[PDB]
Amino acid sequence: WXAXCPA
Amino acid sequence: ELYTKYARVWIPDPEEVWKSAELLKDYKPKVLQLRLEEGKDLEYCLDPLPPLRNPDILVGENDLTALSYLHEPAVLHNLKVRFIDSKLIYTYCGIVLVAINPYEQLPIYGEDIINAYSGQNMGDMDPHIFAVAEEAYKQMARDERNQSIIVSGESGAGKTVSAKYAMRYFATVSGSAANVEEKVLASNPIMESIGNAKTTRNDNSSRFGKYIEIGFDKRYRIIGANMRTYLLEKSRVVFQAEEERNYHIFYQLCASAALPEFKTLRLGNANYFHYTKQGGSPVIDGIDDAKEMVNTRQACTLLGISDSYQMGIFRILAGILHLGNVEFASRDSDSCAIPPKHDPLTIFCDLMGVDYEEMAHWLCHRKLATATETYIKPISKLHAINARDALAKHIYANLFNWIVDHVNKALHSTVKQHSFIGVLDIYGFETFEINSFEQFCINYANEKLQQQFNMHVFKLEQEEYMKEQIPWTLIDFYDNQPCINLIEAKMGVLDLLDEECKMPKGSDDTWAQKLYNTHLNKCALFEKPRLSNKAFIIKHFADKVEYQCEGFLEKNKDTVYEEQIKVLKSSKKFKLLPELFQDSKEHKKTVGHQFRNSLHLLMETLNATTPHYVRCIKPNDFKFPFTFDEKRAVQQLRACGVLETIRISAAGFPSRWTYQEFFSRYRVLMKQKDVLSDRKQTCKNVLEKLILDKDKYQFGKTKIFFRAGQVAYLEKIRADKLRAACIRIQKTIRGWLMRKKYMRMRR
Amino acid sequence: TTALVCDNGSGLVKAGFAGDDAPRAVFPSIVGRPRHQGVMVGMGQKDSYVGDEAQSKRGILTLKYPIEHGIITNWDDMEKIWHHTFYNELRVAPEEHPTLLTEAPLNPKANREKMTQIMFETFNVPAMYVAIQAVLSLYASGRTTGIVLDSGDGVTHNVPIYEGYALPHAIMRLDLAGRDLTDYLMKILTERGYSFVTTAEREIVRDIKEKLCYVALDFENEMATAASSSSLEKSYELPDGQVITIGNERFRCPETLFQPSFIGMESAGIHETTYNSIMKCDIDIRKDLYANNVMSGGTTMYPGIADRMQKEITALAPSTMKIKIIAPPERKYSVWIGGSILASLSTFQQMWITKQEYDEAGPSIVHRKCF
Amino acid sequence: FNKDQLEEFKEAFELFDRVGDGKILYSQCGDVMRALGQNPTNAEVLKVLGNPKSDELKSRRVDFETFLPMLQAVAKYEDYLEGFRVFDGNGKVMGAELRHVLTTLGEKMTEEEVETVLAGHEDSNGCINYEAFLKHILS
Ligand SMILES: Nc1ncnc2c1ncn2[C@@H]1O[C@H](COP(=O)(O)OP(=O)(O)O)[C@@H](O)[C@H]1O
Ligand SMILES: [Mg+2]
Repeated sequence: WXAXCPA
Repeated sequence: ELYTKYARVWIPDPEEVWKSAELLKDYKPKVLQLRLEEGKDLEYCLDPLPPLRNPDILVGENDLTALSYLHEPAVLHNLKVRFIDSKLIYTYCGIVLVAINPYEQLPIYGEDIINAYSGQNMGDMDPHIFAVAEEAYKQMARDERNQSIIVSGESGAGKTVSAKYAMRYFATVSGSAANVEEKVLASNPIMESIGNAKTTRNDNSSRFGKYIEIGFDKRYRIIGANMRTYLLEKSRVVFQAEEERNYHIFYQLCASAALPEFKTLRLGNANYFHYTKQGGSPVIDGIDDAKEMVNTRQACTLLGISDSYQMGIFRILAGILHLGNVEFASRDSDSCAIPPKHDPLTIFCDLMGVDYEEMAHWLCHRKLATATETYIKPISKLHAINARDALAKHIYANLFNWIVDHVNKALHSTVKQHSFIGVLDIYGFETFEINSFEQFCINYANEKLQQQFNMHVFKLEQEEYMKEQIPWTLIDFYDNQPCINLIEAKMGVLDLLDEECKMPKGSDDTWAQKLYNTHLNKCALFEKPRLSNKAFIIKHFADKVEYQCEGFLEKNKDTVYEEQIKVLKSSKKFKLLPELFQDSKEHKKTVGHQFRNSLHLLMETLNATTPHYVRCIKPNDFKFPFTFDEKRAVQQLRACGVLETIRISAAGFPSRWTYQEFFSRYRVLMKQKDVLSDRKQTCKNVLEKLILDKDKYQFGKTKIFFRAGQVAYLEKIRADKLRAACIRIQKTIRGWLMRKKYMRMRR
Repeated sequence: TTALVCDNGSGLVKAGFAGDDAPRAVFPSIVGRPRHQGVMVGMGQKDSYVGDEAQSKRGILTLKYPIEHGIITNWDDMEKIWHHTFYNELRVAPEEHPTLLTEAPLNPKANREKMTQIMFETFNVPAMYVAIQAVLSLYASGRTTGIVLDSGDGVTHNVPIYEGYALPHAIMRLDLAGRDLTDYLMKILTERGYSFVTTAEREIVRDIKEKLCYVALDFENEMATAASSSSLEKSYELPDGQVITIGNERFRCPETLFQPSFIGMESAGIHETTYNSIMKCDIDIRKDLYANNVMSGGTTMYPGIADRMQKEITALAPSTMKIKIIAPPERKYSVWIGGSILASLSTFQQMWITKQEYDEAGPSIVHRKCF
Repeated sequence: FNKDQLEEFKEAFELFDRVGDGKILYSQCGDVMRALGQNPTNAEVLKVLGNPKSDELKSRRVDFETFLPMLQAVAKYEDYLEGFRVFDGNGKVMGAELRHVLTTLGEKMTEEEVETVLAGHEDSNGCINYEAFLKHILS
């Protein structure tokens, strides 16, 4: 992703 | 306007579509007094005009382009008088020979007549089928591009007779002895038995196009013949409407179920099999099915199909019938089973020599496989049924192709074919009260062919205009490509049918909604009926035809699970069945796509060749000889496209006259002060007086071309002038004789 | 002309031509690099390996997945996967005929744009489309009304669909997948004293999970049973021929979908998200959604997961609703089968994003034309 | 018309009286007009008679005084030649064709009338000099 998770 | 006393006009009448009426008093700018066989005065009333009748000189001439007014009544009357009062059976509409079925045997095909027609120019003689064949034969010799003869009508119309005589002509004028005609004629009972059907409106309907190539050597002796077939109606095998039947051969078998040979086939009566029973019409009255089987087997034996192969054919056909009776229990929504020891499947497997334990599994499951692995998936009862029926249609189509390949194996001949002449037998345009996919195909084929016929006639009448130096701009083309684009093209009525064949929970209800959404107010040839959301209307070249969508998907779907073909290919009991499947996407293709490709193959065959056309007509429903029911013949003339061809022709210059014959006829109109030494400039001055505008006619080098109507206007003014001169003479004679008789009383 | 369909996973990529019934190319969407000094000279070895290469040589390599949780993490790796897909395995020139690409719902907006950009600029594909995976499974299973539980690597999601209308507000996405089952399975394996510490044996743990794991129809009775006796234990050969033997642990791993508390994930399990996704629908359609309840994607392949799902939603469904689970054996491929048939519909041919429209509009065309 | 003309015409009219009542039939009106030098068409005769119906045309009788306005109304070469030249241009006309057209077209006459007027005017080949026949019938 870009926040709440590794991606 | 110019309707006057002693004009003639046609009343539209219910009983016989047109009756002749004489105009009893002159027209002025809503009711006509008319003189009739039913009364010296009867009155006729006019919508917010009557079809004017041709002059007596024109009627009965051999070519319906000669007439000045071109109408349904005028064409019907010409064909009627020629057939009834003169027993003449052939007429020309331009290129098209029209043959009206005499339905009585006649001497007109004798060798004296073949000699009379051979070597002639076609334009000299009176029309006869030999005059077509000779024009083909000579064009084949005169230039490289070979020739084809396209015969279209109902099966009753006499296509067999006109092919028989076309081949007889070719053989005789070639001076070839050999065995080529007799085998082609002897082939017909099998080609019927496999390929010919009983439709609701017509018996012995032919449900495929049959093409015969008569092959010629470099010396134009006949070498032999080669048969091809196209457009086969595969769906009839497994579905029929009320009082149809499927192909005759299944009933010829069920009728023959008694014979010792066929005891092994465990047959029943034709109500016993799901494929035969559905029509509710097992017997055609007056047909000796038991002997028609023998008339089939005789043809097989004359061609050279061994009795072993014949018993193979009939055991495969019994196979198909027994396969049709296998019946599926639903196990679940998405599972099925064949019940234990199920009798039809037991008989099918014993006829075909395959393991029951494999057929029962594969008819109820599909194999899915990928390069890594393979899955077996169960299928719904509906899918199992559809796959069974697609297997049956695939077997039948392969058997048909096999029998036609053995027919060719007999007819093929060693010598190299320098060129060939085609004889194409194809069904005519079709329309019924209840109208369905089969007719949608037949009409798509007729549209495709009529586009070729329009190309052909347009090109020839660009040539004949150049031959007279007349400007091409005056001839304009009439195009049916906007309808063919509607039917064939992408987002067309077939393409949306095939697309719903696969779309999930597609149905006949939703398909029509897709049609309406795509075309309804976007393409002027597609229309919807007021009263229904389940049907649609296509304005063909010939007619508005209304088609109804129920069962229109289910007839279209063909898909075959390859593992069932593989099982049948692994059969070991008998030789023929592995032969049927000698050599995928062909298994994926729907019936509609297979048809559209078969028709592309046909059109690519004909487009390679120079066409000549014949149209054949059935004068009555009741087989009466030499009677001509105007109610039937009008429907047949519309269905052959002849009336629409004539309606197109009447737009240009139908009537064409050599300057010398024009001068000879109309010198009666011509003031000898004017008339020159030279005919042509004389006529060019006279006619300029007699017609309002130049644009209404044209002057060519050797011929005058008139629009429709105007030669009857010249006949009108000729008759009025001549009768006025007769008035002056006759009043002079009457007065002189009466005067003399007064002197005679004085004397 | 025929479209290409490539279903792009997060561990496995599946590609083929439209109208095929099964994909021609399948391989793990995995990129590998050598992690060692070379000894030999004149070997002519090559920099980095894709798919069945990187599976074959994995002991020499480090392996990375360029996609995690359905997000393309490094485009510069993924472009190698697509280049291998079109040129090497398929033997296709992608410049000739269009391509269809598949994506989890609700993933980042930029993902679509950048995948479009790469398709049009680098591969020069003539036309493109992207489709929500959960839609295609309904085409594949032959239905127009569905609720779909789609799980692979990276992502799980529910999407309700009724007679061809999606219900966007009811989409449930859940970041639990076969990769997270595998990472948990490594830690639970450590409890028996087997230790797997790097990607090249993570690829072994995946295969252990694939062959041996299964779902208890009720968990705690079988937990007690397997503690009580060895009857549920089963054994596996590693590549070196070590037998290893695994017991209650093999059902304990695939359970965690139903109790993500084990992973320390906050959400409820797939059963409760499926139920909440139904209940967010309005009551006119819930009765039909209960019948058309469809398994899809590989993480649903565990034996017993259909029965466990049917039981655990039945306990939440009002007892009159005869809820029914549809779990066809193809379902690992069902997304591709659906993209295959979708791309073959004539009605679809209007739908493609053509290069003319992209050059007119730029990448932002995707959000506008696509779902 | 003067008294002498009126007397000659009245005498002629009375000659056509076959009943003695000093009257003729409608069907004789034409005979009297033509015998007196008029050449009216049948249409003109019916028009001056007022297009009578069959019954009164065949049985109603009129005296000279009613005839006279009709004679007046009816009374009030190159075309004749061209009309004959229609059926030729060597100056002849088939006897068969003239017979057919006079007995089958227009106000059809009987074959006997045509034979009577044509008697002596056709040669052995069956050709009529129409200028001579015309002069003869106009004299
Ligand atoms: N037969 C199987 N049994 C158990 N797990 C499997 C099976 N096949 C694949 N998986 C797991 O599911 C994931 C792959 O599923 P897949 O549907 O291909 O995901 P995607 O298509 O999104 O890449 C991997 O984690 C793999 O280990
Ligand atoms: Mg997936």
